[PDB]
Amino acid sequence: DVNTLTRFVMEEGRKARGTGELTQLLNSLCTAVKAISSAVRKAGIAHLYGIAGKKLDVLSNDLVMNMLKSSFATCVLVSEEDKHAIIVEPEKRGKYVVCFDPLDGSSNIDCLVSVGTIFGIYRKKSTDEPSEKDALQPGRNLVAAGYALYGSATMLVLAMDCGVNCFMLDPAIGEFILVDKDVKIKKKGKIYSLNEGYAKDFDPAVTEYIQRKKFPPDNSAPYGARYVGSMVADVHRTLVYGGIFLYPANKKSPNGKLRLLYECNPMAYVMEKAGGMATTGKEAVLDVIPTDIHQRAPVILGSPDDVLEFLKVYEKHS
Amino acid sequence: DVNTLTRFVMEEGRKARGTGELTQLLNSLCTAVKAISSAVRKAGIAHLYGIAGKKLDVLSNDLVMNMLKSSFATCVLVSEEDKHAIIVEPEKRGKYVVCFDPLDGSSNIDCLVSVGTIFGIYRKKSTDEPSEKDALQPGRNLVAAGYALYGSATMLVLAMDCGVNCFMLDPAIGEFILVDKDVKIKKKGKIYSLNEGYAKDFDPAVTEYIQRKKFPPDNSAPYGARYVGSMVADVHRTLVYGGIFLYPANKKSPNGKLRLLYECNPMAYVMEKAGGMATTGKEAVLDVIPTDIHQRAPVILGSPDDVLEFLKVYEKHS
Amino acid sequence: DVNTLTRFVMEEGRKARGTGELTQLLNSLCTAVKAISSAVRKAGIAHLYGIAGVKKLDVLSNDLVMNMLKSSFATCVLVSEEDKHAIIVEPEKRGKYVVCFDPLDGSSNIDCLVSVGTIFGIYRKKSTDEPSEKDALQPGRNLVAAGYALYGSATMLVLAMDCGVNCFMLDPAIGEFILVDKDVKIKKKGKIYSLNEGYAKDFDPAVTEYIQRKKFPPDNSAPYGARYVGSMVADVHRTLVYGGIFLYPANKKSPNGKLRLLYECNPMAYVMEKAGGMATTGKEAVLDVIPTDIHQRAPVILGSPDDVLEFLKVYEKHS
Amino acid sequence: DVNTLTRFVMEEGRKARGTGELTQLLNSLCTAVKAISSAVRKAGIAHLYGIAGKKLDVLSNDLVMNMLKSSFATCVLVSEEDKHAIIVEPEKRGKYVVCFDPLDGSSNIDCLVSVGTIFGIYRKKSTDEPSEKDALQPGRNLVAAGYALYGSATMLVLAMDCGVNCFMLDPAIGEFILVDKDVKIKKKGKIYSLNEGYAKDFDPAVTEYIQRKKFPPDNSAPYGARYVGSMVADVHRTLVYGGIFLYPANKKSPNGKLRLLYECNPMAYVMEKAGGMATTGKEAVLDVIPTDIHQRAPVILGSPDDVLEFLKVYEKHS
Ligand SMILES: O=P(O)(O)COc1cccc2c1-c1ncsc1C2
Ligand SMILES: O=P(O)(O)COc1cccc2c1-c1ncsc1C2
Ligand SMILES: O=P(O)(O)COc1cccc2c1-c1ncsc1C2
Ligand SMILES: O=P(O)(O)COc1cccc2c1-c1ncsc1C2
Repeated sequence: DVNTLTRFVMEEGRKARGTGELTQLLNSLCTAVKAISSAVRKAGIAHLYGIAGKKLDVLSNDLVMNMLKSSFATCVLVSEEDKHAIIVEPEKRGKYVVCFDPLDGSSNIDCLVSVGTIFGIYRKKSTDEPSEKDALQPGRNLVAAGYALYGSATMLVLAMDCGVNCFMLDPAIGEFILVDKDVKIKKKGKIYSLNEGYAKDFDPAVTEYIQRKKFPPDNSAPYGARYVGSMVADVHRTLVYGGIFLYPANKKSPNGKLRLLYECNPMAYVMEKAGGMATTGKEAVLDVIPTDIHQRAPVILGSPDDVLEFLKVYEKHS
Repeated sequence: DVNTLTRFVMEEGRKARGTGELTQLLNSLCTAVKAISSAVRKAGIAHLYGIAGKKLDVLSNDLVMNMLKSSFATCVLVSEEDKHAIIVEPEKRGKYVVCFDPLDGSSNIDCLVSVGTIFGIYRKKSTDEPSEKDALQPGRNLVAAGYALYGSATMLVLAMDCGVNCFMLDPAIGEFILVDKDVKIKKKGKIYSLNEGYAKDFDPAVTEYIQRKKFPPDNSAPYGARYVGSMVADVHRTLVYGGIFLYPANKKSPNGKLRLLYECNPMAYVMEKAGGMATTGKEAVLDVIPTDIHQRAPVILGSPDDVLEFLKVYEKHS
Repeated sequence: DVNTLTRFVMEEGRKARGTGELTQLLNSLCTAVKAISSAVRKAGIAHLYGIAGVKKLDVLSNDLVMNMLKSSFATCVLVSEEDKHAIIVEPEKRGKYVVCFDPLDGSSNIDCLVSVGTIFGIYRKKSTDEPSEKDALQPGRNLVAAGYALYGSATMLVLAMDCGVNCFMLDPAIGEFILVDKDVKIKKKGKIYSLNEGYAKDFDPAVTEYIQRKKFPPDNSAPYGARYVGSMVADVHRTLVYGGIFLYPANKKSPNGKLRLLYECNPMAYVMEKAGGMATTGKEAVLDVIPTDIHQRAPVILGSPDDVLEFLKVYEKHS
Repeated sequence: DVNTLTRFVMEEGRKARGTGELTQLLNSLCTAVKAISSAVRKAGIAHLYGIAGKKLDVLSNDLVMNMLKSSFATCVLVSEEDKHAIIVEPEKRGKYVVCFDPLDGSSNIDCLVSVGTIFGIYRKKSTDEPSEKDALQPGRNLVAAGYALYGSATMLVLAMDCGVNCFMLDPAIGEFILVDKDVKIKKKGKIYSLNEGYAKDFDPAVTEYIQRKKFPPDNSAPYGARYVGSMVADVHRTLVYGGIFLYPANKKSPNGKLRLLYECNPMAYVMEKAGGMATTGKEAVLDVIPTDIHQRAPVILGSPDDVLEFLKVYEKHS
């Protein structure tokens, strides 16, 4: 029996016996994603080049922003594109807070590399007039999170308390088809992913770990290397093939480079629900209590046995 | 003045004042690429999942094969998917020979990583009955070559004697729109791309070069690292952002992993026409005279100053 | 504030405070319509013609609606022009709704690329017995929802419920039905009459006189314009948008008409009434006819109120 | 062997051994039709309705106009949209003249009725400066003509000296697939098409003919009636199913309502090449020598036996 994202979310929402808000929120996000996908695949670019005589990131942000506001399910929106959290006007407020990167990897879009949309959904915990403070909850409080990968094909990975599910976007009918139910990452992988250009600045623990991947002390087979540069792409490969992904702090970016609210937490949540791990080295990413909506955070995630191995090396250096 | 691949190829073909065969050949390939793109983006996948109640590689190979045969411009077809060269039936023979990888990076199409179609076109030099021998020409003989990148968006890079041009596929109207005329790679880049998992088996020259990229002896800024795993994707980034791409040889692989006829030469051709370089370490990729249609060849390509620097290190170890 | 069919139905469903079944049913139907639309516009036809080196559209359309409805868990009895007998949903997928539909109306003529569509009518099962064909035998007046999908120059879904009629345009770029017409109402009177005049020789005197009054206004007004696509979905939609009258009456050879009551007449009748129009068989409101056979025929005259009313006056003159 | 509009036109053009202009013109028209089709099916309408926070006929006219001008194959363009013929700037002139209706039936598009694009191509005869005079040639001089039907599916019917061919537009890959070679209309049909609302003003000949279709002389079965209102739709059904289409001159418009240059001639040309007929009642539509680019002309076309029958009745009343 075929299943779509819409049908899936409707059912899960019905079971929850709530207001139906989250269902509306996700429906809206889904529509936005479809819109972004169309734009990312360059639909209509011929008109831009004069067949008949705004930047992608901006448009993407506008789509998510507008669809979420018009859902009546949110009150506070935090986006990679905006400096301050956006407070939904009173007549359209809902109980959810959403953090997202409308178009991840958009900086290197020129080369047509994969790009994506990452999102994390929280329930407003505070009772004060909505404000940026409502977005400062530890990832552990996420009600739902996931991403949309705009690669060879467009896929939306949705993670909720009940697990992780993958939907393929069928461009023929603009419908997200469920193709992977209750997904689980491999216990251990054979791929490590990180920008080794920072080798000169790596922390000793990271240096040793990578070393153990290239020169297994047990003469096992060396891990293969892959690094697309687009977090959505790299994390998704990790989920599918297993392995490990890293963007640790550089002595140049002491607090890591990736953002906690809309890049780290969402991926961390997806990994954990899929049976994987996500650490900053010192603690689980999901446990970090944010103080600034755009704060950075180091992150090592992927197959449990792999993350655990890194942690062993991390401790050896602490 | 908007320009499409069809219009462009028709005009360049008209100027050549020939049979018009190459024009037909490229038109055919173009249609095939659009077909592949549709399939790659999962159009119709809902039917595969029972909405109404087997492989991409094979389908892609069938599309290029049939479109090329039906163009009446080819006589010998060499495909990464086929063990032997395909000899076009007599009643559909043309004067061109085409070598191609219908779906490059397909081994990893499961994580939705970018994939592409690489192609190289030669003119049959002999009148002997068409045979695999006609595909054994040095890349320097290429009449045209390029690739189709199925990434965030689908793009077709076409290189001919007159230069390199990039066309973006507008899904809305199924038309390839010219968006980059007479492209030229940067003289020097800041990105190095290769699977460092093979570090343990690297040739000393490769090891030292990568080391100079991570720890510049002149204390310059270290190069950034990127490696998608899909040649089309990696080479295209190199073209767009500049830098260097490597898939070198070592003791266990005296001649590399990538294939000369349909992976190395096409990319080598594109690079040279764009002002870049492509070496095997011992000589220009395009100068290698093939003896086997599926023979492998080591390859280092990209920005000239970068390839030249590699060659300096290579020589140091020779 | 942009609005989509999915958002709209979810909202209306939430307000109803029910099981959420109808919401799932409509979502499913909507997905099916998108699928049919894709097929109707010939997506992938290149493969059928050997680009790489395959059933009829009506069949496929029927399969899509059938499967999407069954898989919704909101239905128990499905009636389609395609199947002779009502389909009883297996026990593990039963819902409380009954659906009558024509998966691809006008399909008898898709070779000329004429407009085609999907008509649907939704009823609530009103029995405590094992689901059967009998549950589809309710007068149109019992409809909970009904409408159609028009596959014309663009694909549009007209949805009529107790709260009114709303039109959604299908944006192929994102596969989303965008609300472009809220609480639609047909014109009080139109200037277009639609029917196959080829059957002139067999027309009922009332029909003959009426058409005559449209071509030669007695009060010397301007004669009505004529339009007849042949595809009910197309002709009814034009009537809705431009007003006027549409007819497929009974004749000598066809005493009860040609169109089907359950999935062609009732749905359209329901849509017209909710939009302020009328739908009569000549003897009574289409919606009031109590069916006895799921595939029974019924004559139908529908459209602008003043126009249907005028026909009725002529009909009575001949009774 | 699959065949596309592009491949077909390139081959026929090559055989003609000419400048290649007509090939470029048709390619351009083809791309424009795809663009119009996308617009007609409402692609992107969501943005029009604020998903992210000009008229179809105008856009359609702009697309054809620009694509034709940029083909370098035209010099004089006549469109229903413009009052005066458009003279192509000197630096983009070709030897062809094109008359067209960018979006036929656009007046009643609000009901989603079928719409289409009609076109007629002539070769500039004269040697003087291009002017409106160059579009005043009898249909008999057409080099090519046809239309694009935007119905349940988009189809382009192309008629040239070698016959009539039909191409289905595959939205998945934006390619026109040849699905009907050297088409021929039925010798006689069973459908008559015309707006009977004008009954009160019909010419006696028309009245009698219609009468013979509803109450058959040879005891035969009455013809079925169909009238969409969109010429492109009605003419296409006639071509496919055979029969007759009429828009005669009543008492009011003594010259008919349809336009000769871009509505009647193109259709007339298509019919004749398909073995059908097209008369004004007094003479073959293609034989009428125009004096005004927007002049009207009565027209009765379709199956030969049907047109012939009309003519017999027409003469009885003359
Ligand atoms: O937002 P509400 O409708 O008040 C509650 O919705 C939920 C409460 C708990 C768990 C889930 C949902 C929910 N809504 C849609 S999917 C899903 C999973
Ligand atoms: O195949 P022919 O028409 O005989 C020769 O075509 C060419 C000969 C030389 C250079 C070019 C072409 C050609 N054909 C299409 S683009 C292009 C560039
Ligand atoms: O199927 P139920 O959820 O039990 C009842 O649904 C309804 C009951 C009355 C009115 C409406 C709906 C409904 N469901 C979706 S839109 C809409 C309008
Ligand atoms: O415009 P030219 O290439 O100089 C002449 O083209 C033709 C001359 C006669 C007949 C045909 C063509 C032509 N060009 C494309 S299809 C087709 C049929």
